[PDB]
Amino acid sequence: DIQMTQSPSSLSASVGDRVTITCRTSQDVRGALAWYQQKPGKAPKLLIFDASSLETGVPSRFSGSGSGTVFTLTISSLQPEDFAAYYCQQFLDFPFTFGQGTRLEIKRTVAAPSVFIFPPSDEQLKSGTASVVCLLNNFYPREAKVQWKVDNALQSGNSQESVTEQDSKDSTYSLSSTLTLSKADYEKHKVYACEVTHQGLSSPVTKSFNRGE
Amino acid sequence: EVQLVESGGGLVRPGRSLRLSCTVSGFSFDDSAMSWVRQAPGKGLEWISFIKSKTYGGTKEYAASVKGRFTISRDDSKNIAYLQMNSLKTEDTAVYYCTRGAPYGGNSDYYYGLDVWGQGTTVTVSSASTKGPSVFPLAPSSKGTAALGCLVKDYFPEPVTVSWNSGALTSGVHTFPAVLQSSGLYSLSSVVTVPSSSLGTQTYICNVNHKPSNTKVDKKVEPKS
Amino acid sequence: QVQLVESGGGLVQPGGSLRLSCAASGFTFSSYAMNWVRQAPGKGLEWVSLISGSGSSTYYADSVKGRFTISRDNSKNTLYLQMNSLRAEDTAVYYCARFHTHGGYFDIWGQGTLVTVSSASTKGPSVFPLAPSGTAALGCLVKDYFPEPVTVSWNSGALTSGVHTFPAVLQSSGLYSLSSVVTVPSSSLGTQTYICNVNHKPSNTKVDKKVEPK
Amino acid sequence: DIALTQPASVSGSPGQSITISCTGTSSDIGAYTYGSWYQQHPGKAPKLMIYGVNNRPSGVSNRFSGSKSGNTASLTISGLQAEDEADYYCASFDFSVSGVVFGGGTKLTVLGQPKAAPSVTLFPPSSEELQANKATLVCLISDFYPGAVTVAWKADSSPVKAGVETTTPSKQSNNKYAASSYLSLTPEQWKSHRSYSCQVTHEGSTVEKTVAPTEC
Repeated sequence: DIQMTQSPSSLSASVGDRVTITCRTSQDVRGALAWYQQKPGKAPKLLIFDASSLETGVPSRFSGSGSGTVFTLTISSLQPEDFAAYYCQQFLDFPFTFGQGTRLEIKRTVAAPSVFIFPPSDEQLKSGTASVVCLLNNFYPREAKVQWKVDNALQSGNSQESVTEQDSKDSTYSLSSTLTLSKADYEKHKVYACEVTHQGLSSPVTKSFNRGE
Repeated sequence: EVQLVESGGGLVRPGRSLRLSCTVSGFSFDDSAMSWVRQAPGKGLEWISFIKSKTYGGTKEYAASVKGRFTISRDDSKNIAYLQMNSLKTEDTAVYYCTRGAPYGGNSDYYYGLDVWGQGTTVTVSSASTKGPSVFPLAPSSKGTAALGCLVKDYFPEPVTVSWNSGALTSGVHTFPAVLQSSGLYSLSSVVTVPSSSLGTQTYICNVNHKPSNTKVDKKVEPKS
Repeated sequence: QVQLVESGGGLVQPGGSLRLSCAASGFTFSSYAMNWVRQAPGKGLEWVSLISGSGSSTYYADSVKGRFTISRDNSKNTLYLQMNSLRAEDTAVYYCARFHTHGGYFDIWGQGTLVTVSSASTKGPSVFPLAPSGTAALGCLVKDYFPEPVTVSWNSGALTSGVHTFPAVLQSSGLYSLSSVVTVPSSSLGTQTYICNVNHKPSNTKVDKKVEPK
Repeated sequence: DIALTQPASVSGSPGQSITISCTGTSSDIGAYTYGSWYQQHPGKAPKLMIYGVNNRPSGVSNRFSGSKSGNTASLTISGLQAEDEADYYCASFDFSVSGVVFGGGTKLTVLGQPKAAPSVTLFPPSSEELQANKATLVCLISDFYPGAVTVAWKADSSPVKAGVETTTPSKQSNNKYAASSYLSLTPEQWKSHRSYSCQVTHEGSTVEKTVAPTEC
């Protein structure tokens, strides 16, 4: 079996930068790697069919290089249509495993997130499950820590996170944190708080709601 | 020209069986090797199975993750390929892609990649039946740009359509990705940014359309007293 | 390490056979294709023959298409090229080459064997000592050698430094000439072991000559 | 059909990258071609430099890069050293006809070398050769660069041309050129003149090594 390591997981670039992605294989594959490109929702296509050769339906701006362990994909002038997910696949012997996956995302000015706390709905109050909603609007970069605090005590293991794709207008990301509590759990709290930790924020932004206000 | 369309898929239950078909047009089936690739929703690409041509031994092989539960076969004179799954696990919900392996020269046993990819068909394994979305309002109580939101809980299967102002408000509308709750249903969040003066001027109307259950939920978002 | 060795060569009267055998170790001989590459003396490389892994897929070049036959023996783990009707033009170094699984490139090359065709007969080297007349040079001269190559080992092979092997000389008469020089200390001349060995493979002449100060 | 063409010779410098282009020609070339670049030191087995367009083999220096532009392929060597003195060949493998065709090769000559005067060794006719009745006067030229040094044999202080054979310059392993000159003389001729000399012209200079018929 051939283990495949993809570096780096996330690439930030603007138009015109030269981006290099490295696939590292423990075994010596020697010219049996293929680089695939996947737009976020569509089918993938084969970009580099050898470790270095080009297919017909591929622009000349994609270059490949490789030696045994280390294979590199190089984009010289990053046109905006190349922002996608890039995967590597080995072909020396079965199984033809796929790499972890590298993402390319627009680099924009570091914008701090706006944190909004939506308290449990009155309609869902009698439903049985109380939902607390934490909305992060206009965030950059992707990394962001959302923590739930009940009665000033941190909580974990009951949180769901949803991350939107890169905005096609502002080039920002939005984050949704959902905390699901039972009716008893919802009643048993006094104050519910969302703590946002991010690069843009000077300090951990605390959005609090009184459980009964 | 070179076209692969996969058919089958849909919702199935864990432990049962299902059978995906792949139809090809443009290139000869007999000497072209085929492969099956799987994408977990949100995870990376995973390689499932490989079938070789009839003239290269006709061997069938799989990744170790699905060996012993998956069988891939190819039918000549019909130009189609079968994939069979037995004892499906909860984890195996994914988009399945049918690919053609490209031999190094015109012909050879050794391949360099998978050139042509079908659109892929979706396979969801679950236990819940069709449950129409429950729409709950998240009203803007802040106080600027305020957030009005709809939370759709317990929907299945994906996806649902969220419209702001009956489709009017397409600016500032963020539709969060579907999240799989442990209860088996789906959860979606729709958020809209409105001016503070506009918060109390117009009426926030959210339309939730769920095709699987035929649910049209009209939620009137108002400030919470 | 993975090794390719070539055996079978020398002087062939035009029309001979000279079955060459390349023996290979370190890689599964069954699964890889094998090629033969011929280099004329002073000219470039060119391709002669290709054998696939399973056999029965034989591809020759244009110049030879009804003369050279190629057989791989996985049981004996080697591969043989047989020539028939070998013209005067096909005198060259023959290189054994391996094709990788993902074919196209010659992964490993053999050392090379020399195939010469000429009506001239093999003439054993005549070895004469050019005696040394702080460090001084003295050596051996081999005259009338045909064809190449001749191994000139000074000091029974122990000597490794200070030995310059002059390039072969193409004499006008049709024979060859070669020279080997050794740099030994001027004070060490009266005590050094200065004995040369000349091995001429084409005629199988293994001569041990002794050079002494004059 | 397929055929290759390579430049006659390329020259660079000991600190600069140079490119060598293999140009491929074919008629209606819809075929699959796999390209490789091979290195050949003088009188040694060729070694695989590049396969595909930019694949380097293990154990091979990362200074060699390759590119494919349309049909023409290119080898780029950066950080050129004196160790890269060799000939480079391009090989195209055609899967359909299943044949590999080589090119004419390029001589990668560097200029970063100094002009060194040759060392000339003259050897008197051997005693065994003297008994043999034919005298072979040996002249060896070692450690010269650039390699074009003419040899003149002088007998009795006058030029002699009969029986003189000169071997072409050969690249020694130590990054130098060497050559051999052999003068064939009759045994009576060897004991005819007072002294014969070798005059070597390497680059402008003239080195004279004398040996007389008074070897005794």
